[PDB]
Amino acid sequence: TFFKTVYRRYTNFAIESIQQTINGSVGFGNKVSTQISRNGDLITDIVVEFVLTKGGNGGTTYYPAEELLQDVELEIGGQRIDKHYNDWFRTYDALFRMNDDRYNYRRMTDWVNNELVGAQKRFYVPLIFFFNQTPGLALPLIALQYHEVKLYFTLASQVQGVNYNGSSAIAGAAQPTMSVWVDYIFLDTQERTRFAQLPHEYLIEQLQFTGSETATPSATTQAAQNIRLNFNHPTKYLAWNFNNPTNYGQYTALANIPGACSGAGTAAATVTTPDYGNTGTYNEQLAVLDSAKIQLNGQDRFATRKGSYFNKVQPYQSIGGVTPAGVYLYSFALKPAGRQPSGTCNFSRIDNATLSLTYKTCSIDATSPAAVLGNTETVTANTATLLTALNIYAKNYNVLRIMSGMGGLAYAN
Amino acid sequence: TFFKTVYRRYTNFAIESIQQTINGSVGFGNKVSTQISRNGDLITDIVVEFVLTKGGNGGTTYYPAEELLQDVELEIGGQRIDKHYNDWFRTYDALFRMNDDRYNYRRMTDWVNNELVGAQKRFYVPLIFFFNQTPGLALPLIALQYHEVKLYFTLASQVQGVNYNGSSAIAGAAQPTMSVWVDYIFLDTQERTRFAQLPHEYLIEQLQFTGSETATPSATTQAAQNIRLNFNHPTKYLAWNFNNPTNYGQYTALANIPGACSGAGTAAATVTTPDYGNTGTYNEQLAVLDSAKIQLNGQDRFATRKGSYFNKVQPYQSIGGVTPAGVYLYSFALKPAGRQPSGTCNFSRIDNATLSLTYKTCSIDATSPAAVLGNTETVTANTATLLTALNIYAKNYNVLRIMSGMGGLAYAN
Amino acid sequence: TFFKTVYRRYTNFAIESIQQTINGSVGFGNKVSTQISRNGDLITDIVVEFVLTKGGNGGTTYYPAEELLQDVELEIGGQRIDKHYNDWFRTYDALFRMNDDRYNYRRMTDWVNNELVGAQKRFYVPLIFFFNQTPGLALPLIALQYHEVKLYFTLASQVQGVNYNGSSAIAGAAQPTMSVWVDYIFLDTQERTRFAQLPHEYLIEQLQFTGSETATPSATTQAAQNIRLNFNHPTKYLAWNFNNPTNYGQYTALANIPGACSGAGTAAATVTTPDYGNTGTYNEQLAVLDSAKIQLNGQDRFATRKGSYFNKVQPYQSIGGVTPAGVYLYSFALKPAGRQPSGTCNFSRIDNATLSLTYKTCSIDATSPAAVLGNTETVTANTATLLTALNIYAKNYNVLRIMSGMGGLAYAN
Repeated sequence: TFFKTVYRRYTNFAIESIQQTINGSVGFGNKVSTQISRNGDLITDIVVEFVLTKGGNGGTTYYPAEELLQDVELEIGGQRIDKHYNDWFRTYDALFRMNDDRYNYRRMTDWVNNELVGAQKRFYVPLIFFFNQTPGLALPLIALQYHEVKLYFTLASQVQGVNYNGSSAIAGAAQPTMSVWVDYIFLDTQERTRFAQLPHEYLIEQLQFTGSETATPSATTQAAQNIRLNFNHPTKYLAWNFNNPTNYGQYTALANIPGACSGAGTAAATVTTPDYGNTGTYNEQLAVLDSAKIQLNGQDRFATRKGSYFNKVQPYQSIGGVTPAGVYLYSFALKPAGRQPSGTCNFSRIDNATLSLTYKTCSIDATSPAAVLGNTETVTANTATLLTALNIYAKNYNVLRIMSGMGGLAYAN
Repeated sequence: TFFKTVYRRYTNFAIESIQQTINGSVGFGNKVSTQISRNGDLITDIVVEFVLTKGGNGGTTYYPAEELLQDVELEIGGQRIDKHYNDWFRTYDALFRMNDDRYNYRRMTDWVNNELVGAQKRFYVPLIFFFNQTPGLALPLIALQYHEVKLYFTLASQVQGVNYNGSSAIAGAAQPTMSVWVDYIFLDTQERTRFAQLPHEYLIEQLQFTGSETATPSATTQAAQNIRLNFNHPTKYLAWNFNNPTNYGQYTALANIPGACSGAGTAAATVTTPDYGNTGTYNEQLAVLDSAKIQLNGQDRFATRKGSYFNKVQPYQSIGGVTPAGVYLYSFALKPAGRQPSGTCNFSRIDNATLSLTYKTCSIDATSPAAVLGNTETVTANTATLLTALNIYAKNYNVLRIMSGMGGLAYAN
Repeated sequence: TFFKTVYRRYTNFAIESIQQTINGSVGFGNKVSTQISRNGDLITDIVVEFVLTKGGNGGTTYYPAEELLQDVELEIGGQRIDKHYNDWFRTYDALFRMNDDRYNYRRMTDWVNNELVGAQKRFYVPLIFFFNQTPGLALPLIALQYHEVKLYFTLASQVQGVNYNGSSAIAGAAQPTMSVWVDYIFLDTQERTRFAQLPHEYLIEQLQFTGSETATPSATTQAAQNIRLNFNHPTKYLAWNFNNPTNYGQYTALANIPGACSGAGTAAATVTTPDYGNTGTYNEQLAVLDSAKIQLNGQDRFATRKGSYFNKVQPYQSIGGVTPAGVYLYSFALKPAGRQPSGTCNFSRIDNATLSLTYKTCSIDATSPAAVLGNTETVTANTATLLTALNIYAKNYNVLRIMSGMGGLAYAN
């Protein structure tokens, strides 16, 4: 029946977001850390609060608060459970976040109101480890009595529009201010007792990353390249991008098209500098990578598909939102964004895995709007040569076993 | 298995939207009502149809059809079950509605096509009581044989862009036309019989509201204020806003910034009048409230967080969409928008509850774009002094017991 | 409990998108087909890849790749299971797709980056038959050993902005390139065995369509018209539109308003030609149809509601997104977009079904912005006379029984 719902009764509880103590000196390029205080029984969400001051004007910022959090390592009992990166967040956002939620995330990560020089704002960078994504995986502190739960952060040294303008330091730039808040759940005795005495097993996810250098060519392009993928465990999907390390989230070539370069379509237009505030694009014409395929033990896991296939279709068929050009996906799961496992590939059972790539023939004059807006599928702007860093990510499952006051991962890979 | 779904068979039924009889004289500032006719077995959605005629041009309207429905009281058997308000709808929309659905809601509530003077449109204001939100809570008329189900509406007297322009009545303004439609479900004998003989219990939600006056100060601002919260029952969350009663949904200070005031960035720019069509904003810089915390029996339910935390993070962590600046949320539930209860705080078990507030130091020259777009976290436009009304809402659960032809609420608070 | 989720273990499997062989000569106006190759055990998604070259500039294209796929027939064992159309996709998109997903779909179907003449892109048109929408209905090839699974496509002859400009062929226009890819699931022995030996039953959906000619009148308009609806089976909903066959997705009247006609609000403005790139609108003022009701065996299935009710409210109450003006919906289901049946009307049990229509009185001067942006609910632009084709669609359920190596539909209607 659709007209008489029977809601179920749950275990009584309470939530409180409690401030953490940050060990170390907060400031650009500094390594700082935190040992989660043992206030509640379980912990869920974790937010990093940053206070920054703008150094330029409209469109001079691009996810500053996000880039600021260069790395985040989650360690339990001295053991590293997972580690995220600056570029992972950007990629995660481009892939799995969407619509108003995604816009809210940008409001939390940078200036989106045309703010000017001197504007000071509060930023919120929500962590995304296994227990930060589902209360069903809430980390049980009351069960990790002899194990310390720690987070290790590394703050970027240069952040465009805050600290620097291109490669020129900005005078007067204020050192950032940081704060760490953790949400705790307080359980009622019944379940609290159960949590500290019984053994537990959690099916959690981890992030795997490998940075590589891209090829380049034009003219007789159709440059090629094979990357040996050294990943392990049952993997849900693969995500990768090609970015110019110089500019934070630049995953596509800079060009003389609106929102594609500093002062595009204008007399001041360049192609060396991006229109920071609008670094991302949906225009497939500005992304390298003509085709791609994955290979298992020397065999095609599937036939070659253009790079647009992994940017549009793979994301359409699963996680149905919209991904900016330059980010690619290949899912082994039916629902890669769902916590419930739905199809995986066990990499720790594959001797050889490879990502075979074929790039487009640059040759397009990035300074010409008519050349960029009016061209062929297999070519892109000569500016593509700057997309030198190839970042490949794999999201896998693992098992976290917690008993007798301590936890540990079932599989060490 | 993911490749062989077993759909379940349900109880046969039919839906029909049937027109209601409106008792009383329809017109601005009039109280009118309706006794639901006993056509079907259960009732779900309820829509109020309004026909209005524009009195100005582009951007002169702001959710007219919504504001028109000043109050709505749902009464059963002479007993008031719940009562919503003009400002609740605005707040509900800012918080729980999102994306295309939210845009569709605006299409149903006002002119969004740059329409001019004289444009006449059909508006649809969907009610949002417990049975209007889930067919699982469909109100069982066949079980309320001796109880009358009535709705009591109160129409606003002045609606900007329709009836008035600021405080100046608009000549020729047509009285509104109103219609009430209710969706009925017709059940097959099996279940119909079951519905009229067995006792029933419904876990429903109610709205609680308390209007208060705000503080103000600048210069040596950092004005403070504590509000005693008199709420009852297991509560899912708290939502509140500070608005200038003069302008319908103004939850933020007016300023000389695009979309922030009448003719902003222009020679005609003001700061006394809003850019009606664009009353809402995402810019945290224009909202009062620097920090806030809630207190139970003289103790901090949680540490103080800036007002941006309740506007961005609380909504990000639950109900993941995007909320305009000026609306705040503090959830006791994991999923405040879900009908299924997921965490509550029982206010009828708390002797003292308080909302402790600390405002920002206005001091900013609302007439200066460079002052508004380039400032500090703890200050806002001097225009903030107009946000004098503090509206606090609490959404709670209660039990509706229906038997022997009549219904009633389990807890009278 | 909300803090200890028990994920369920599933049947091991793998996915691979494999290219299909296209029988027949690919080219505008050609009929081509495909016999699905028997590579895997089950098949899910199916994508048609098209490579087209632009013939004009910004706003000269409107879902080209979508229109290109004029018809698609799914046949099993010589039997036609379902058949979709060009206009069904447009209507499906307007109704059930939404937000970022819907924008991604447009990226897959046409140029959205202001591309110019000569721009060549890769398009992806995802099929939407029963097994293309849910892996739970994956078509079991291993169980259809003696039945051929075939797809029959018909390519449009003229596609605005690619092949033609209005009715003028474009010289040099390249013939399209087409590719068909099917996703297969490879099952492990356990379940594979089970799939090829046990009888199966699938509750699937089909599309029903009937094209009719519209009435027209103005002045003493309020023209009327009744259409005998010849549909069959348990039907989830009805969807219909009035379009000018000349222009692909024109569901509304052309007018001298931004995005409503070629060069609107300009000296070059027309009203004979649409602003192709922006053919759709949300402005109810440009849609015909003043009111409507459905009738069963000579009786009102429900009271008459304005056309805006079926365009805004019906879609708001179910499938909550936003539908462009000109597309209408009347659902018999609680959740028409959900695969799980939730309310249906059995048309093969109704001797007479009728759609009663009443059009608006055109009379509005489509060339006048002040006339279009400032008018009454019961009138529209005189241009409405061009919306001559009435397309009515009904989505129903049926049963696909598969055993002994062959499949067939339970009900032949």
